[PDB]
Amino acid sequence: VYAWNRKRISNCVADYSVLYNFAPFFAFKCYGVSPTKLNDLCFTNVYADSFVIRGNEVSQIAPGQTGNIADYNYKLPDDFTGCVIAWNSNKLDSKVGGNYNYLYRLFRKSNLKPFERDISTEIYQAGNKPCNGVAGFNCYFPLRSYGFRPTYGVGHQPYRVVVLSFELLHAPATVCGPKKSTNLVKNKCVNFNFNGLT
Amino acid sequence: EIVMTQSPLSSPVTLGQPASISCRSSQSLVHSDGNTYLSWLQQRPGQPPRLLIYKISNRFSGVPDRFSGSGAGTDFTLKISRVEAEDVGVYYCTQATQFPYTFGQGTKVDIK
Amino acid sequence: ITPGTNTSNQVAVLYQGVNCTEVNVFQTRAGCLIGAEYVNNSYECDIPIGAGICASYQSIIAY
Amino acid sequence: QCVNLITRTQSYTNSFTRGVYYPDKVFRSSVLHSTQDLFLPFFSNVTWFHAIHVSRFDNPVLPFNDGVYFASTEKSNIIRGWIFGTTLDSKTQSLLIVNNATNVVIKVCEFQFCNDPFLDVYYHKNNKSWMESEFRVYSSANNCTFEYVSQPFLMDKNLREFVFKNIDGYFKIYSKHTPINLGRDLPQGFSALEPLVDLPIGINITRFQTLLALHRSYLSGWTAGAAAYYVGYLQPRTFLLKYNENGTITDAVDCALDPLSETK
Amino acid sequence: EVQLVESGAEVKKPGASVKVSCKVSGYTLTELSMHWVRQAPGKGLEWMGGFDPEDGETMYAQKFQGRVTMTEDTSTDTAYMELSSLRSEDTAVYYCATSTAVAGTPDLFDYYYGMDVWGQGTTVTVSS
Ligand SMILES: *[C@@H]1O[C@H](CO)[C@@H](O[C@@H]2O[C@H](CO)[C@@H](O)[C@H](O)[C@H]2NC(C)=O)[C@H](O)[C@H]1NC(C)=O
Ligand SMILES: *[C@@H]1O[C@H](CO)[C@@H](O)[C@H](O)[C@H]1NC(C)=O
Ligand SMILES: *[C@@H]1O[C@H](CO)[C@@H](O)[C@H](O)[C@H]1NC(C)=O
Ligand SMILES: *[C@@H]1O[C@H](CO)[C@@H](O)[C@H](O)[C@H]1NC(C)=O
Ligand SMILES: *[C@@H]1O[C@H](CO)[C@@H](O)[C@H](O)[C@H]1NC(C)=O
Repeated sequence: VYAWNRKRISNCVADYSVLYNFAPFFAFKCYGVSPTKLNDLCFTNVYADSFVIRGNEVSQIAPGQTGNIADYNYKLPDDFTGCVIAWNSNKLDSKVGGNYNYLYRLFRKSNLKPFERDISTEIYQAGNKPCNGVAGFNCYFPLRSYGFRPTYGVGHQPYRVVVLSFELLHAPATVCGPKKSTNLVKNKCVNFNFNGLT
Repeated sequence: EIVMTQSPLSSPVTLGQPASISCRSSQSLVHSDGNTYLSWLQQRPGQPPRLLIYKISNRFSGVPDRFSGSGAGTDFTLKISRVEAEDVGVYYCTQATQFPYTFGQGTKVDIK
Repeated sequence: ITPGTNTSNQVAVLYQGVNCTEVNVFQTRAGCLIGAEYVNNSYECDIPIGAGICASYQSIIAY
Repeated sequence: QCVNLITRTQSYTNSFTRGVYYPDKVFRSSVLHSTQDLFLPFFSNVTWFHAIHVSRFDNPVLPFNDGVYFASTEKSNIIRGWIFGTTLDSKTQSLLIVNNATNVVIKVCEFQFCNDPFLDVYYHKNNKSWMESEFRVYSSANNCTFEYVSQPFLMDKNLREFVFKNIDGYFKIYSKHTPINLGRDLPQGFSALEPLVDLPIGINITRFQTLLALHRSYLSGWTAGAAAYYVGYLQPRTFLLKYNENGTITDAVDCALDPLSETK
Repeated sequence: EVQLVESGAEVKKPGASVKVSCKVSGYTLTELSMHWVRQAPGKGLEWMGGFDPEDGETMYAQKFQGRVTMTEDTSTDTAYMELSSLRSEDTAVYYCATSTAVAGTPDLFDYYYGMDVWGQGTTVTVSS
């Protein structure tokens, strides 16, 4: 979650129906766009930001939400539009001996900016005594591992979160719907759909 | 192969007097770039030769103003205006226009 | 307070209802006027400031 | 191959009314449009830098703040790009824009940048050509995340103006080339900056560097060079823009510079 | 300014290859034409071979072809020379010389030939 993977989507035509055709996604939550209206729009500035968090922290990946990963690992802007996709990954991202590959920044001095990634592995001074780069009394490492085990129930199983981010109408669109184009007609009263502008 | 002649082989020169050394080439050293390419080197015993002059008259860095060069075509002269105790050694004229690179037999200059 | 931009780019600033110690400085009952000098000579009102005070362009004067 | 090689002096001048750019991607004709954005304030303190090489570390690092207005009357062959980042080493992300005579090439990698970075040109006898080297810009480039090659924007008296903004992940570059009749380098009047390149970067930028081309002597290992460039800083501030009948921003008022401006 | 350094002197039985090195400092070797010269004691000094900016890369003497081979390591910025089939007359002081490949600015540059900077010689001794 502190080193979340950010992928650009551009210069493609997107079929969102195949996401519905095969879907193990338990949480499918879109904020500024209706889920059935993705095929009816053109987009650019499209991103997929992927990380793995806890089952109870999937509510914290939202504009204006409260958490440790919300302010120290990944912050969304208040005018964010897009969709959050959260699904359980107990079959793949969990081990019976304990999957400790996924870490979170528990401690930091100040909150992050929106769409900001922090990978600095520096110590945090949690008390009045300075730590001087050595852990000890009131000195803890910021990056801590999750204790992901498959024997636990839902809500503590590891959940993969992918955040799709867009822009609307302010930029030339490169990701569009699957419709075919129509021939142009001049001087005649028609209703038109130019890149999602109707 | 360009063959050259150095003159004279040994020149006994007194302190302070200018001395002239003639380099003659059997082939014309004009190049397609336009500038003729002659280099004069001075060698001391126990010392590798260093570049005294490049392209007839143009000075190398660290070379004093006591040396002059003149001539063109196939006839070149190197003149030493003042001869001191550091001027003893063997002088060489060489060409860099036509391969292979060939060097003169050298001229030995002493004090007495 | 301005004349026309065809006339000049000089302006005066009226801080309304504010004494001049809490901000060419003149104290009016309307407020504190900055950038206009007070003239004892009286003229017809050109730009109304208030409380009997008016402004005009001649620099910007207040009277 | 990092050497501390370039010295720099600075002076202070007036921005006048430069630094205006188009705030969005919308044509507007014969309107008065008020927008609040990161603008260069009018008549502001703009630092004139003279970067000198003659044949110690005297090239200090400038903060980025909220955005940078960049200007240069000097030609396009010595000044050849910019560096952006926070620490400029392998621990953090780093962004490099390099212009050369055919194209422009942009990286976002983890560059291990030198203290005095410069592109140096030299002749290669195997390639038999004058080629450019970035080995004095940086020592290494690993874990590289972004690459973008496009048509160049430093081509050929000619004042070149750029606006760099770092907003919510995108690095926005605005540019303009204006033929300035011999006189004051920062001229009067309005030259609006068209939106040139919007880069998908998404890194932290608080410090920047400007990249110089240095020539080997072949006659104090580098040929002596000189560069003059103006740097100003953008502020979150409200402008009112005049769009004429051809859609060009021909005039503007900055609202806080003067009370009369605020009335406008 | 180009600085040239050499390797140590050697003595070898005839019939084996000789590895003679010249290391360049101050400049990298890709900007420099590289040449090699022999000097016998009591004789005039003549040429192994050297680089050619145009119409080829490396040129050799006509009497020394087939024995001298020339390598350049760009990573260590070194020039190595190998010479096989040693003879009893090969006891000589070997000089490595260099010069700039071009001259002038990038817009106006001309090809250069010559031997400007010379290094210290290495003594090649062929004996029993
Ligand atoms: C200008 O910069 C570009 C970008 O690096 C150079 O183009 C590359 O040149 C190398 C040669 O080693 C090729 O391997 C790459 O494929 C080229 N990339 C592209 C996108 O063309 C170009 O050579 C530079 N020009 C000069 C004169 O230095
Ligand atoms: C960006 O970098 C600066 C200096 O390196 C630092 O002060 C700032 O905290 C960084 N931003 C974030 C969100 O950490
Ligand atoms: C610009 O700032 C300097 C101090 O950094 C100051 O001395 C100078 O007067 C300023 N310029 C103007 C026009 O106020
Ligand atoms: C960066 O590179 C180093 C060494 O190549 C490697 O150990 C490290 O895992 C890399 N980090 C990332 C995020 O790729
Ligand atoms: C606007 O466009 C017209 C038509 O091309 C041109 O004649 C005119 O010079 C342009 N500029 C202004 C300021 O009208």
